[PDB]
Amino acid sequence: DEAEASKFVEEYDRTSQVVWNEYAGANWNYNTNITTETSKILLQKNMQIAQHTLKYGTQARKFDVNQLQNTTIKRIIKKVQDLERAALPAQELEEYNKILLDMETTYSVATVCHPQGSCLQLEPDLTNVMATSRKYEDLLWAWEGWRDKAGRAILQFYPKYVELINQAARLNGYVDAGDSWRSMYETPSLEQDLERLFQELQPLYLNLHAYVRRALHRHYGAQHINLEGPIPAHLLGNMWAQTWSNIYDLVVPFPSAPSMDTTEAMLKQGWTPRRMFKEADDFFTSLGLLPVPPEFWQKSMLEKPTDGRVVCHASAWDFYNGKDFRIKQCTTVNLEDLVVAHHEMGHIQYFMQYKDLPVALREGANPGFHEAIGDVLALSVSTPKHLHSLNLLSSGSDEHDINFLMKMALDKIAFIPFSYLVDQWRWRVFDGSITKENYNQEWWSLRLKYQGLCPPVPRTQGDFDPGAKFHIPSSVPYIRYFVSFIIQFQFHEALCQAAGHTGPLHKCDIYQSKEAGQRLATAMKLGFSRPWPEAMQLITGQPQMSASAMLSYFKPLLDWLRTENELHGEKLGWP
Ligand SMILES: *[C@@H]1O[C@H](CO[C@@H]2O[C@@H](C)[C@@H](O)[C@@H](O)[C@@H]2O)[C@@H](O[C@@H]2O[C@H](CO)[C@@H](O[C@@H]3O[C@H](CO)[C@@H](O)[C@H](O)[C@@H]3O)[C@H](O)[C@H]2NC(C)=O)[C@H](O)[C@H]1NC(C)=O
Ligand SMILES: C[C@H](N[C@H](C(=O)O)[C@@H]1CCCN1C(=O)c1ccc(C(=O)O)cc1)C(=O)N1CCC[C@H]1C(=O)O
Ligand SMILES: [Cl-]
Ligand SMILES: [Cl-]
Ligand SMILES: [Zn+2]
Repeated sequence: DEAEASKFVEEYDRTSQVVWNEYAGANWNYNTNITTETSKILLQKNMQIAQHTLKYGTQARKFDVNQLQNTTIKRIIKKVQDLERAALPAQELEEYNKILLDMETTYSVATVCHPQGSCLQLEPDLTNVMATSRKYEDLLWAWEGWRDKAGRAILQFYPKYVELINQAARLNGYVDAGDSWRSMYETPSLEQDLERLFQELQPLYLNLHAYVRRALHRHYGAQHINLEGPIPAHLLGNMWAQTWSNIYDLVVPFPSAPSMDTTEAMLKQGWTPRRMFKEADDFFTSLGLLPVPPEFWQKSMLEKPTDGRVVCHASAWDFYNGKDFRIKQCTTVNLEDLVVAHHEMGHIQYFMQYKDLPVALREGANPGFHEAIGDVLALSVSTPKHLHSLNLLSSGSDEHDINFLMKMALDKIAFIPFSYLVDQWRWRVFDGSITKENYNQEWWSLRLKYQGLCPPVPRTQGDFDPGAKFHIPSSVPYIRYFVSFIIQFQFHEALCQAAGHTGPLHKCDIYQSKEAGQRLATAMKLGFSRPWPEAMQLITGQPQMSASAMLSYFKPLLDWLRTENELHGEKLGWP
């Protein structure tokens, strides 16, 4: 009756755990040891997973979900009927598995070489060049070189990947793969919701862009910077211009205020990756949240290992037995990686909070929620006060404040258009409005229209700049990070009120608030069990996504930018 459904979900649950546990293992062993062997064993455990999905997913398809009374079991069964790639016929499944492997690998082993000099990798070499060099020509060398070797090299596999991920979405009942992705939020009004959210951030973003443009004009000179045109995409301190905080020192509002490079100070005081994660764990436990188990310290890879190996992109790992969780990060000892550690630590925290739900229901209330936990804590960590107490700053005034808000704005506000544009591009690739004759040009339309950037070198057929960003070859959806950046402010705003904080939201530090831990924990325990507005409502007292907490956090900076931009006559925007 209803009792065959009960028995099925029970059985899918027990067998999931085993097969997922074995595949997590092999997937780890390869990400920390790119070989042809580990390559194999994984392409192997991929088959086993696929066959477990096909068999439970076939059975789930046989139940009429209409007729189910139990809401939890309805929801599990509905989700298991989505086989994903396992829906592909054997040949294409094999081809698709090969393509993704080849895209990841290509991206991860790319190097940019000086002629008769030596060869730079993405992490940490090209990252450091992008972060610290202040020579137009050196930045251009790294920016173009990366697109030339990672970008172009992905172009050969993308149309084939597109057809396969589309085929699988069709055979699971969606129209294309972007439709499939959008459905993880169960929110039919999503595109307009995000559009509305994006439009509310424009005044802050335009104001920051104009102010930074003026600062680059001053450093790199009038012949290199059009004061009414887009910013050249290689001057923002980051490979993708997706965060700008590495150029903080070109744009300091109040340089007469005392300041310490945090990065400078961590190095002096002999901080290690271990310390960075220990600090993050301490922040989690200060709120009454879970510590990572002892196993996590034994088993994680928290630095690039030394013995000539690895996938360096930071990621968090659930191994699906509720005891083994891990992080794999090639940590640099800087502020940027300290934030990243917090980010990954929040994914770990979610894994532990939801470890007792059925597996099908082990996900964020929405993917945006999974992305926001670590970030919320890190907004507290980043406060001057908190950093003072870490012995990483000297630490008052209106001046110090604006400076601080400007550091934050170079991370949070600048990323808003970036994080928005990625899936706008991919959605259009998936639904077939953009073709391989068009990939790059349409990537540039979006970079220009949302971010107000231009390529420093004309692009030519043969370029595929999207493949130069990790999530594109690895096929990881990106809109999550846009949702994250909005909702992390809302959460931060709510946790500050729970914690008894008063006055300006950007002074809040929720370290050691047990009230704040409780809101988060009950939200995270829900997993993917309830529509996400219910978790929003638990954390924040209402159920909608809203820009107003972000706007209100940055409100002093927006007043400052307007006054400053107006003094100088800035024309906000670009043509
Ligand atoms: C609809 O069915 C759900 C899910 O049922 C659970 O999974 C099924 C496949 C069956 O195997 C059931 O045996 C199993 O209960 C019901 O949800 C579950 O409700 C119970 C309360 O009976 C929750 O249990 C709690 O568990 C903790 C420790 O784990 C205890 O401290 C609590 O005191 C309590 O016993 C259980 O967590 C919950 N399961 C999930 C995953 O949500 C659900 O109640 C049912 N709806 C109704 C009212 O019919
Ligand atoms: C470095 C951060 N890395 C990602 C990430 O952590 O999101 C990595 C790679 C892809 C996802 N990821 C996870 O570790 C992760 C693991 C599991 C889950 C889940 O189980 O639900 C979700 C994510 C990132 O890319 N970021 C972080 C912020 C901005 C974005 C970027 O750098 O472009
Ligand atoms: Cl680009
Ligand atoms: Cl997403
Ligand atoms: Zn993440």
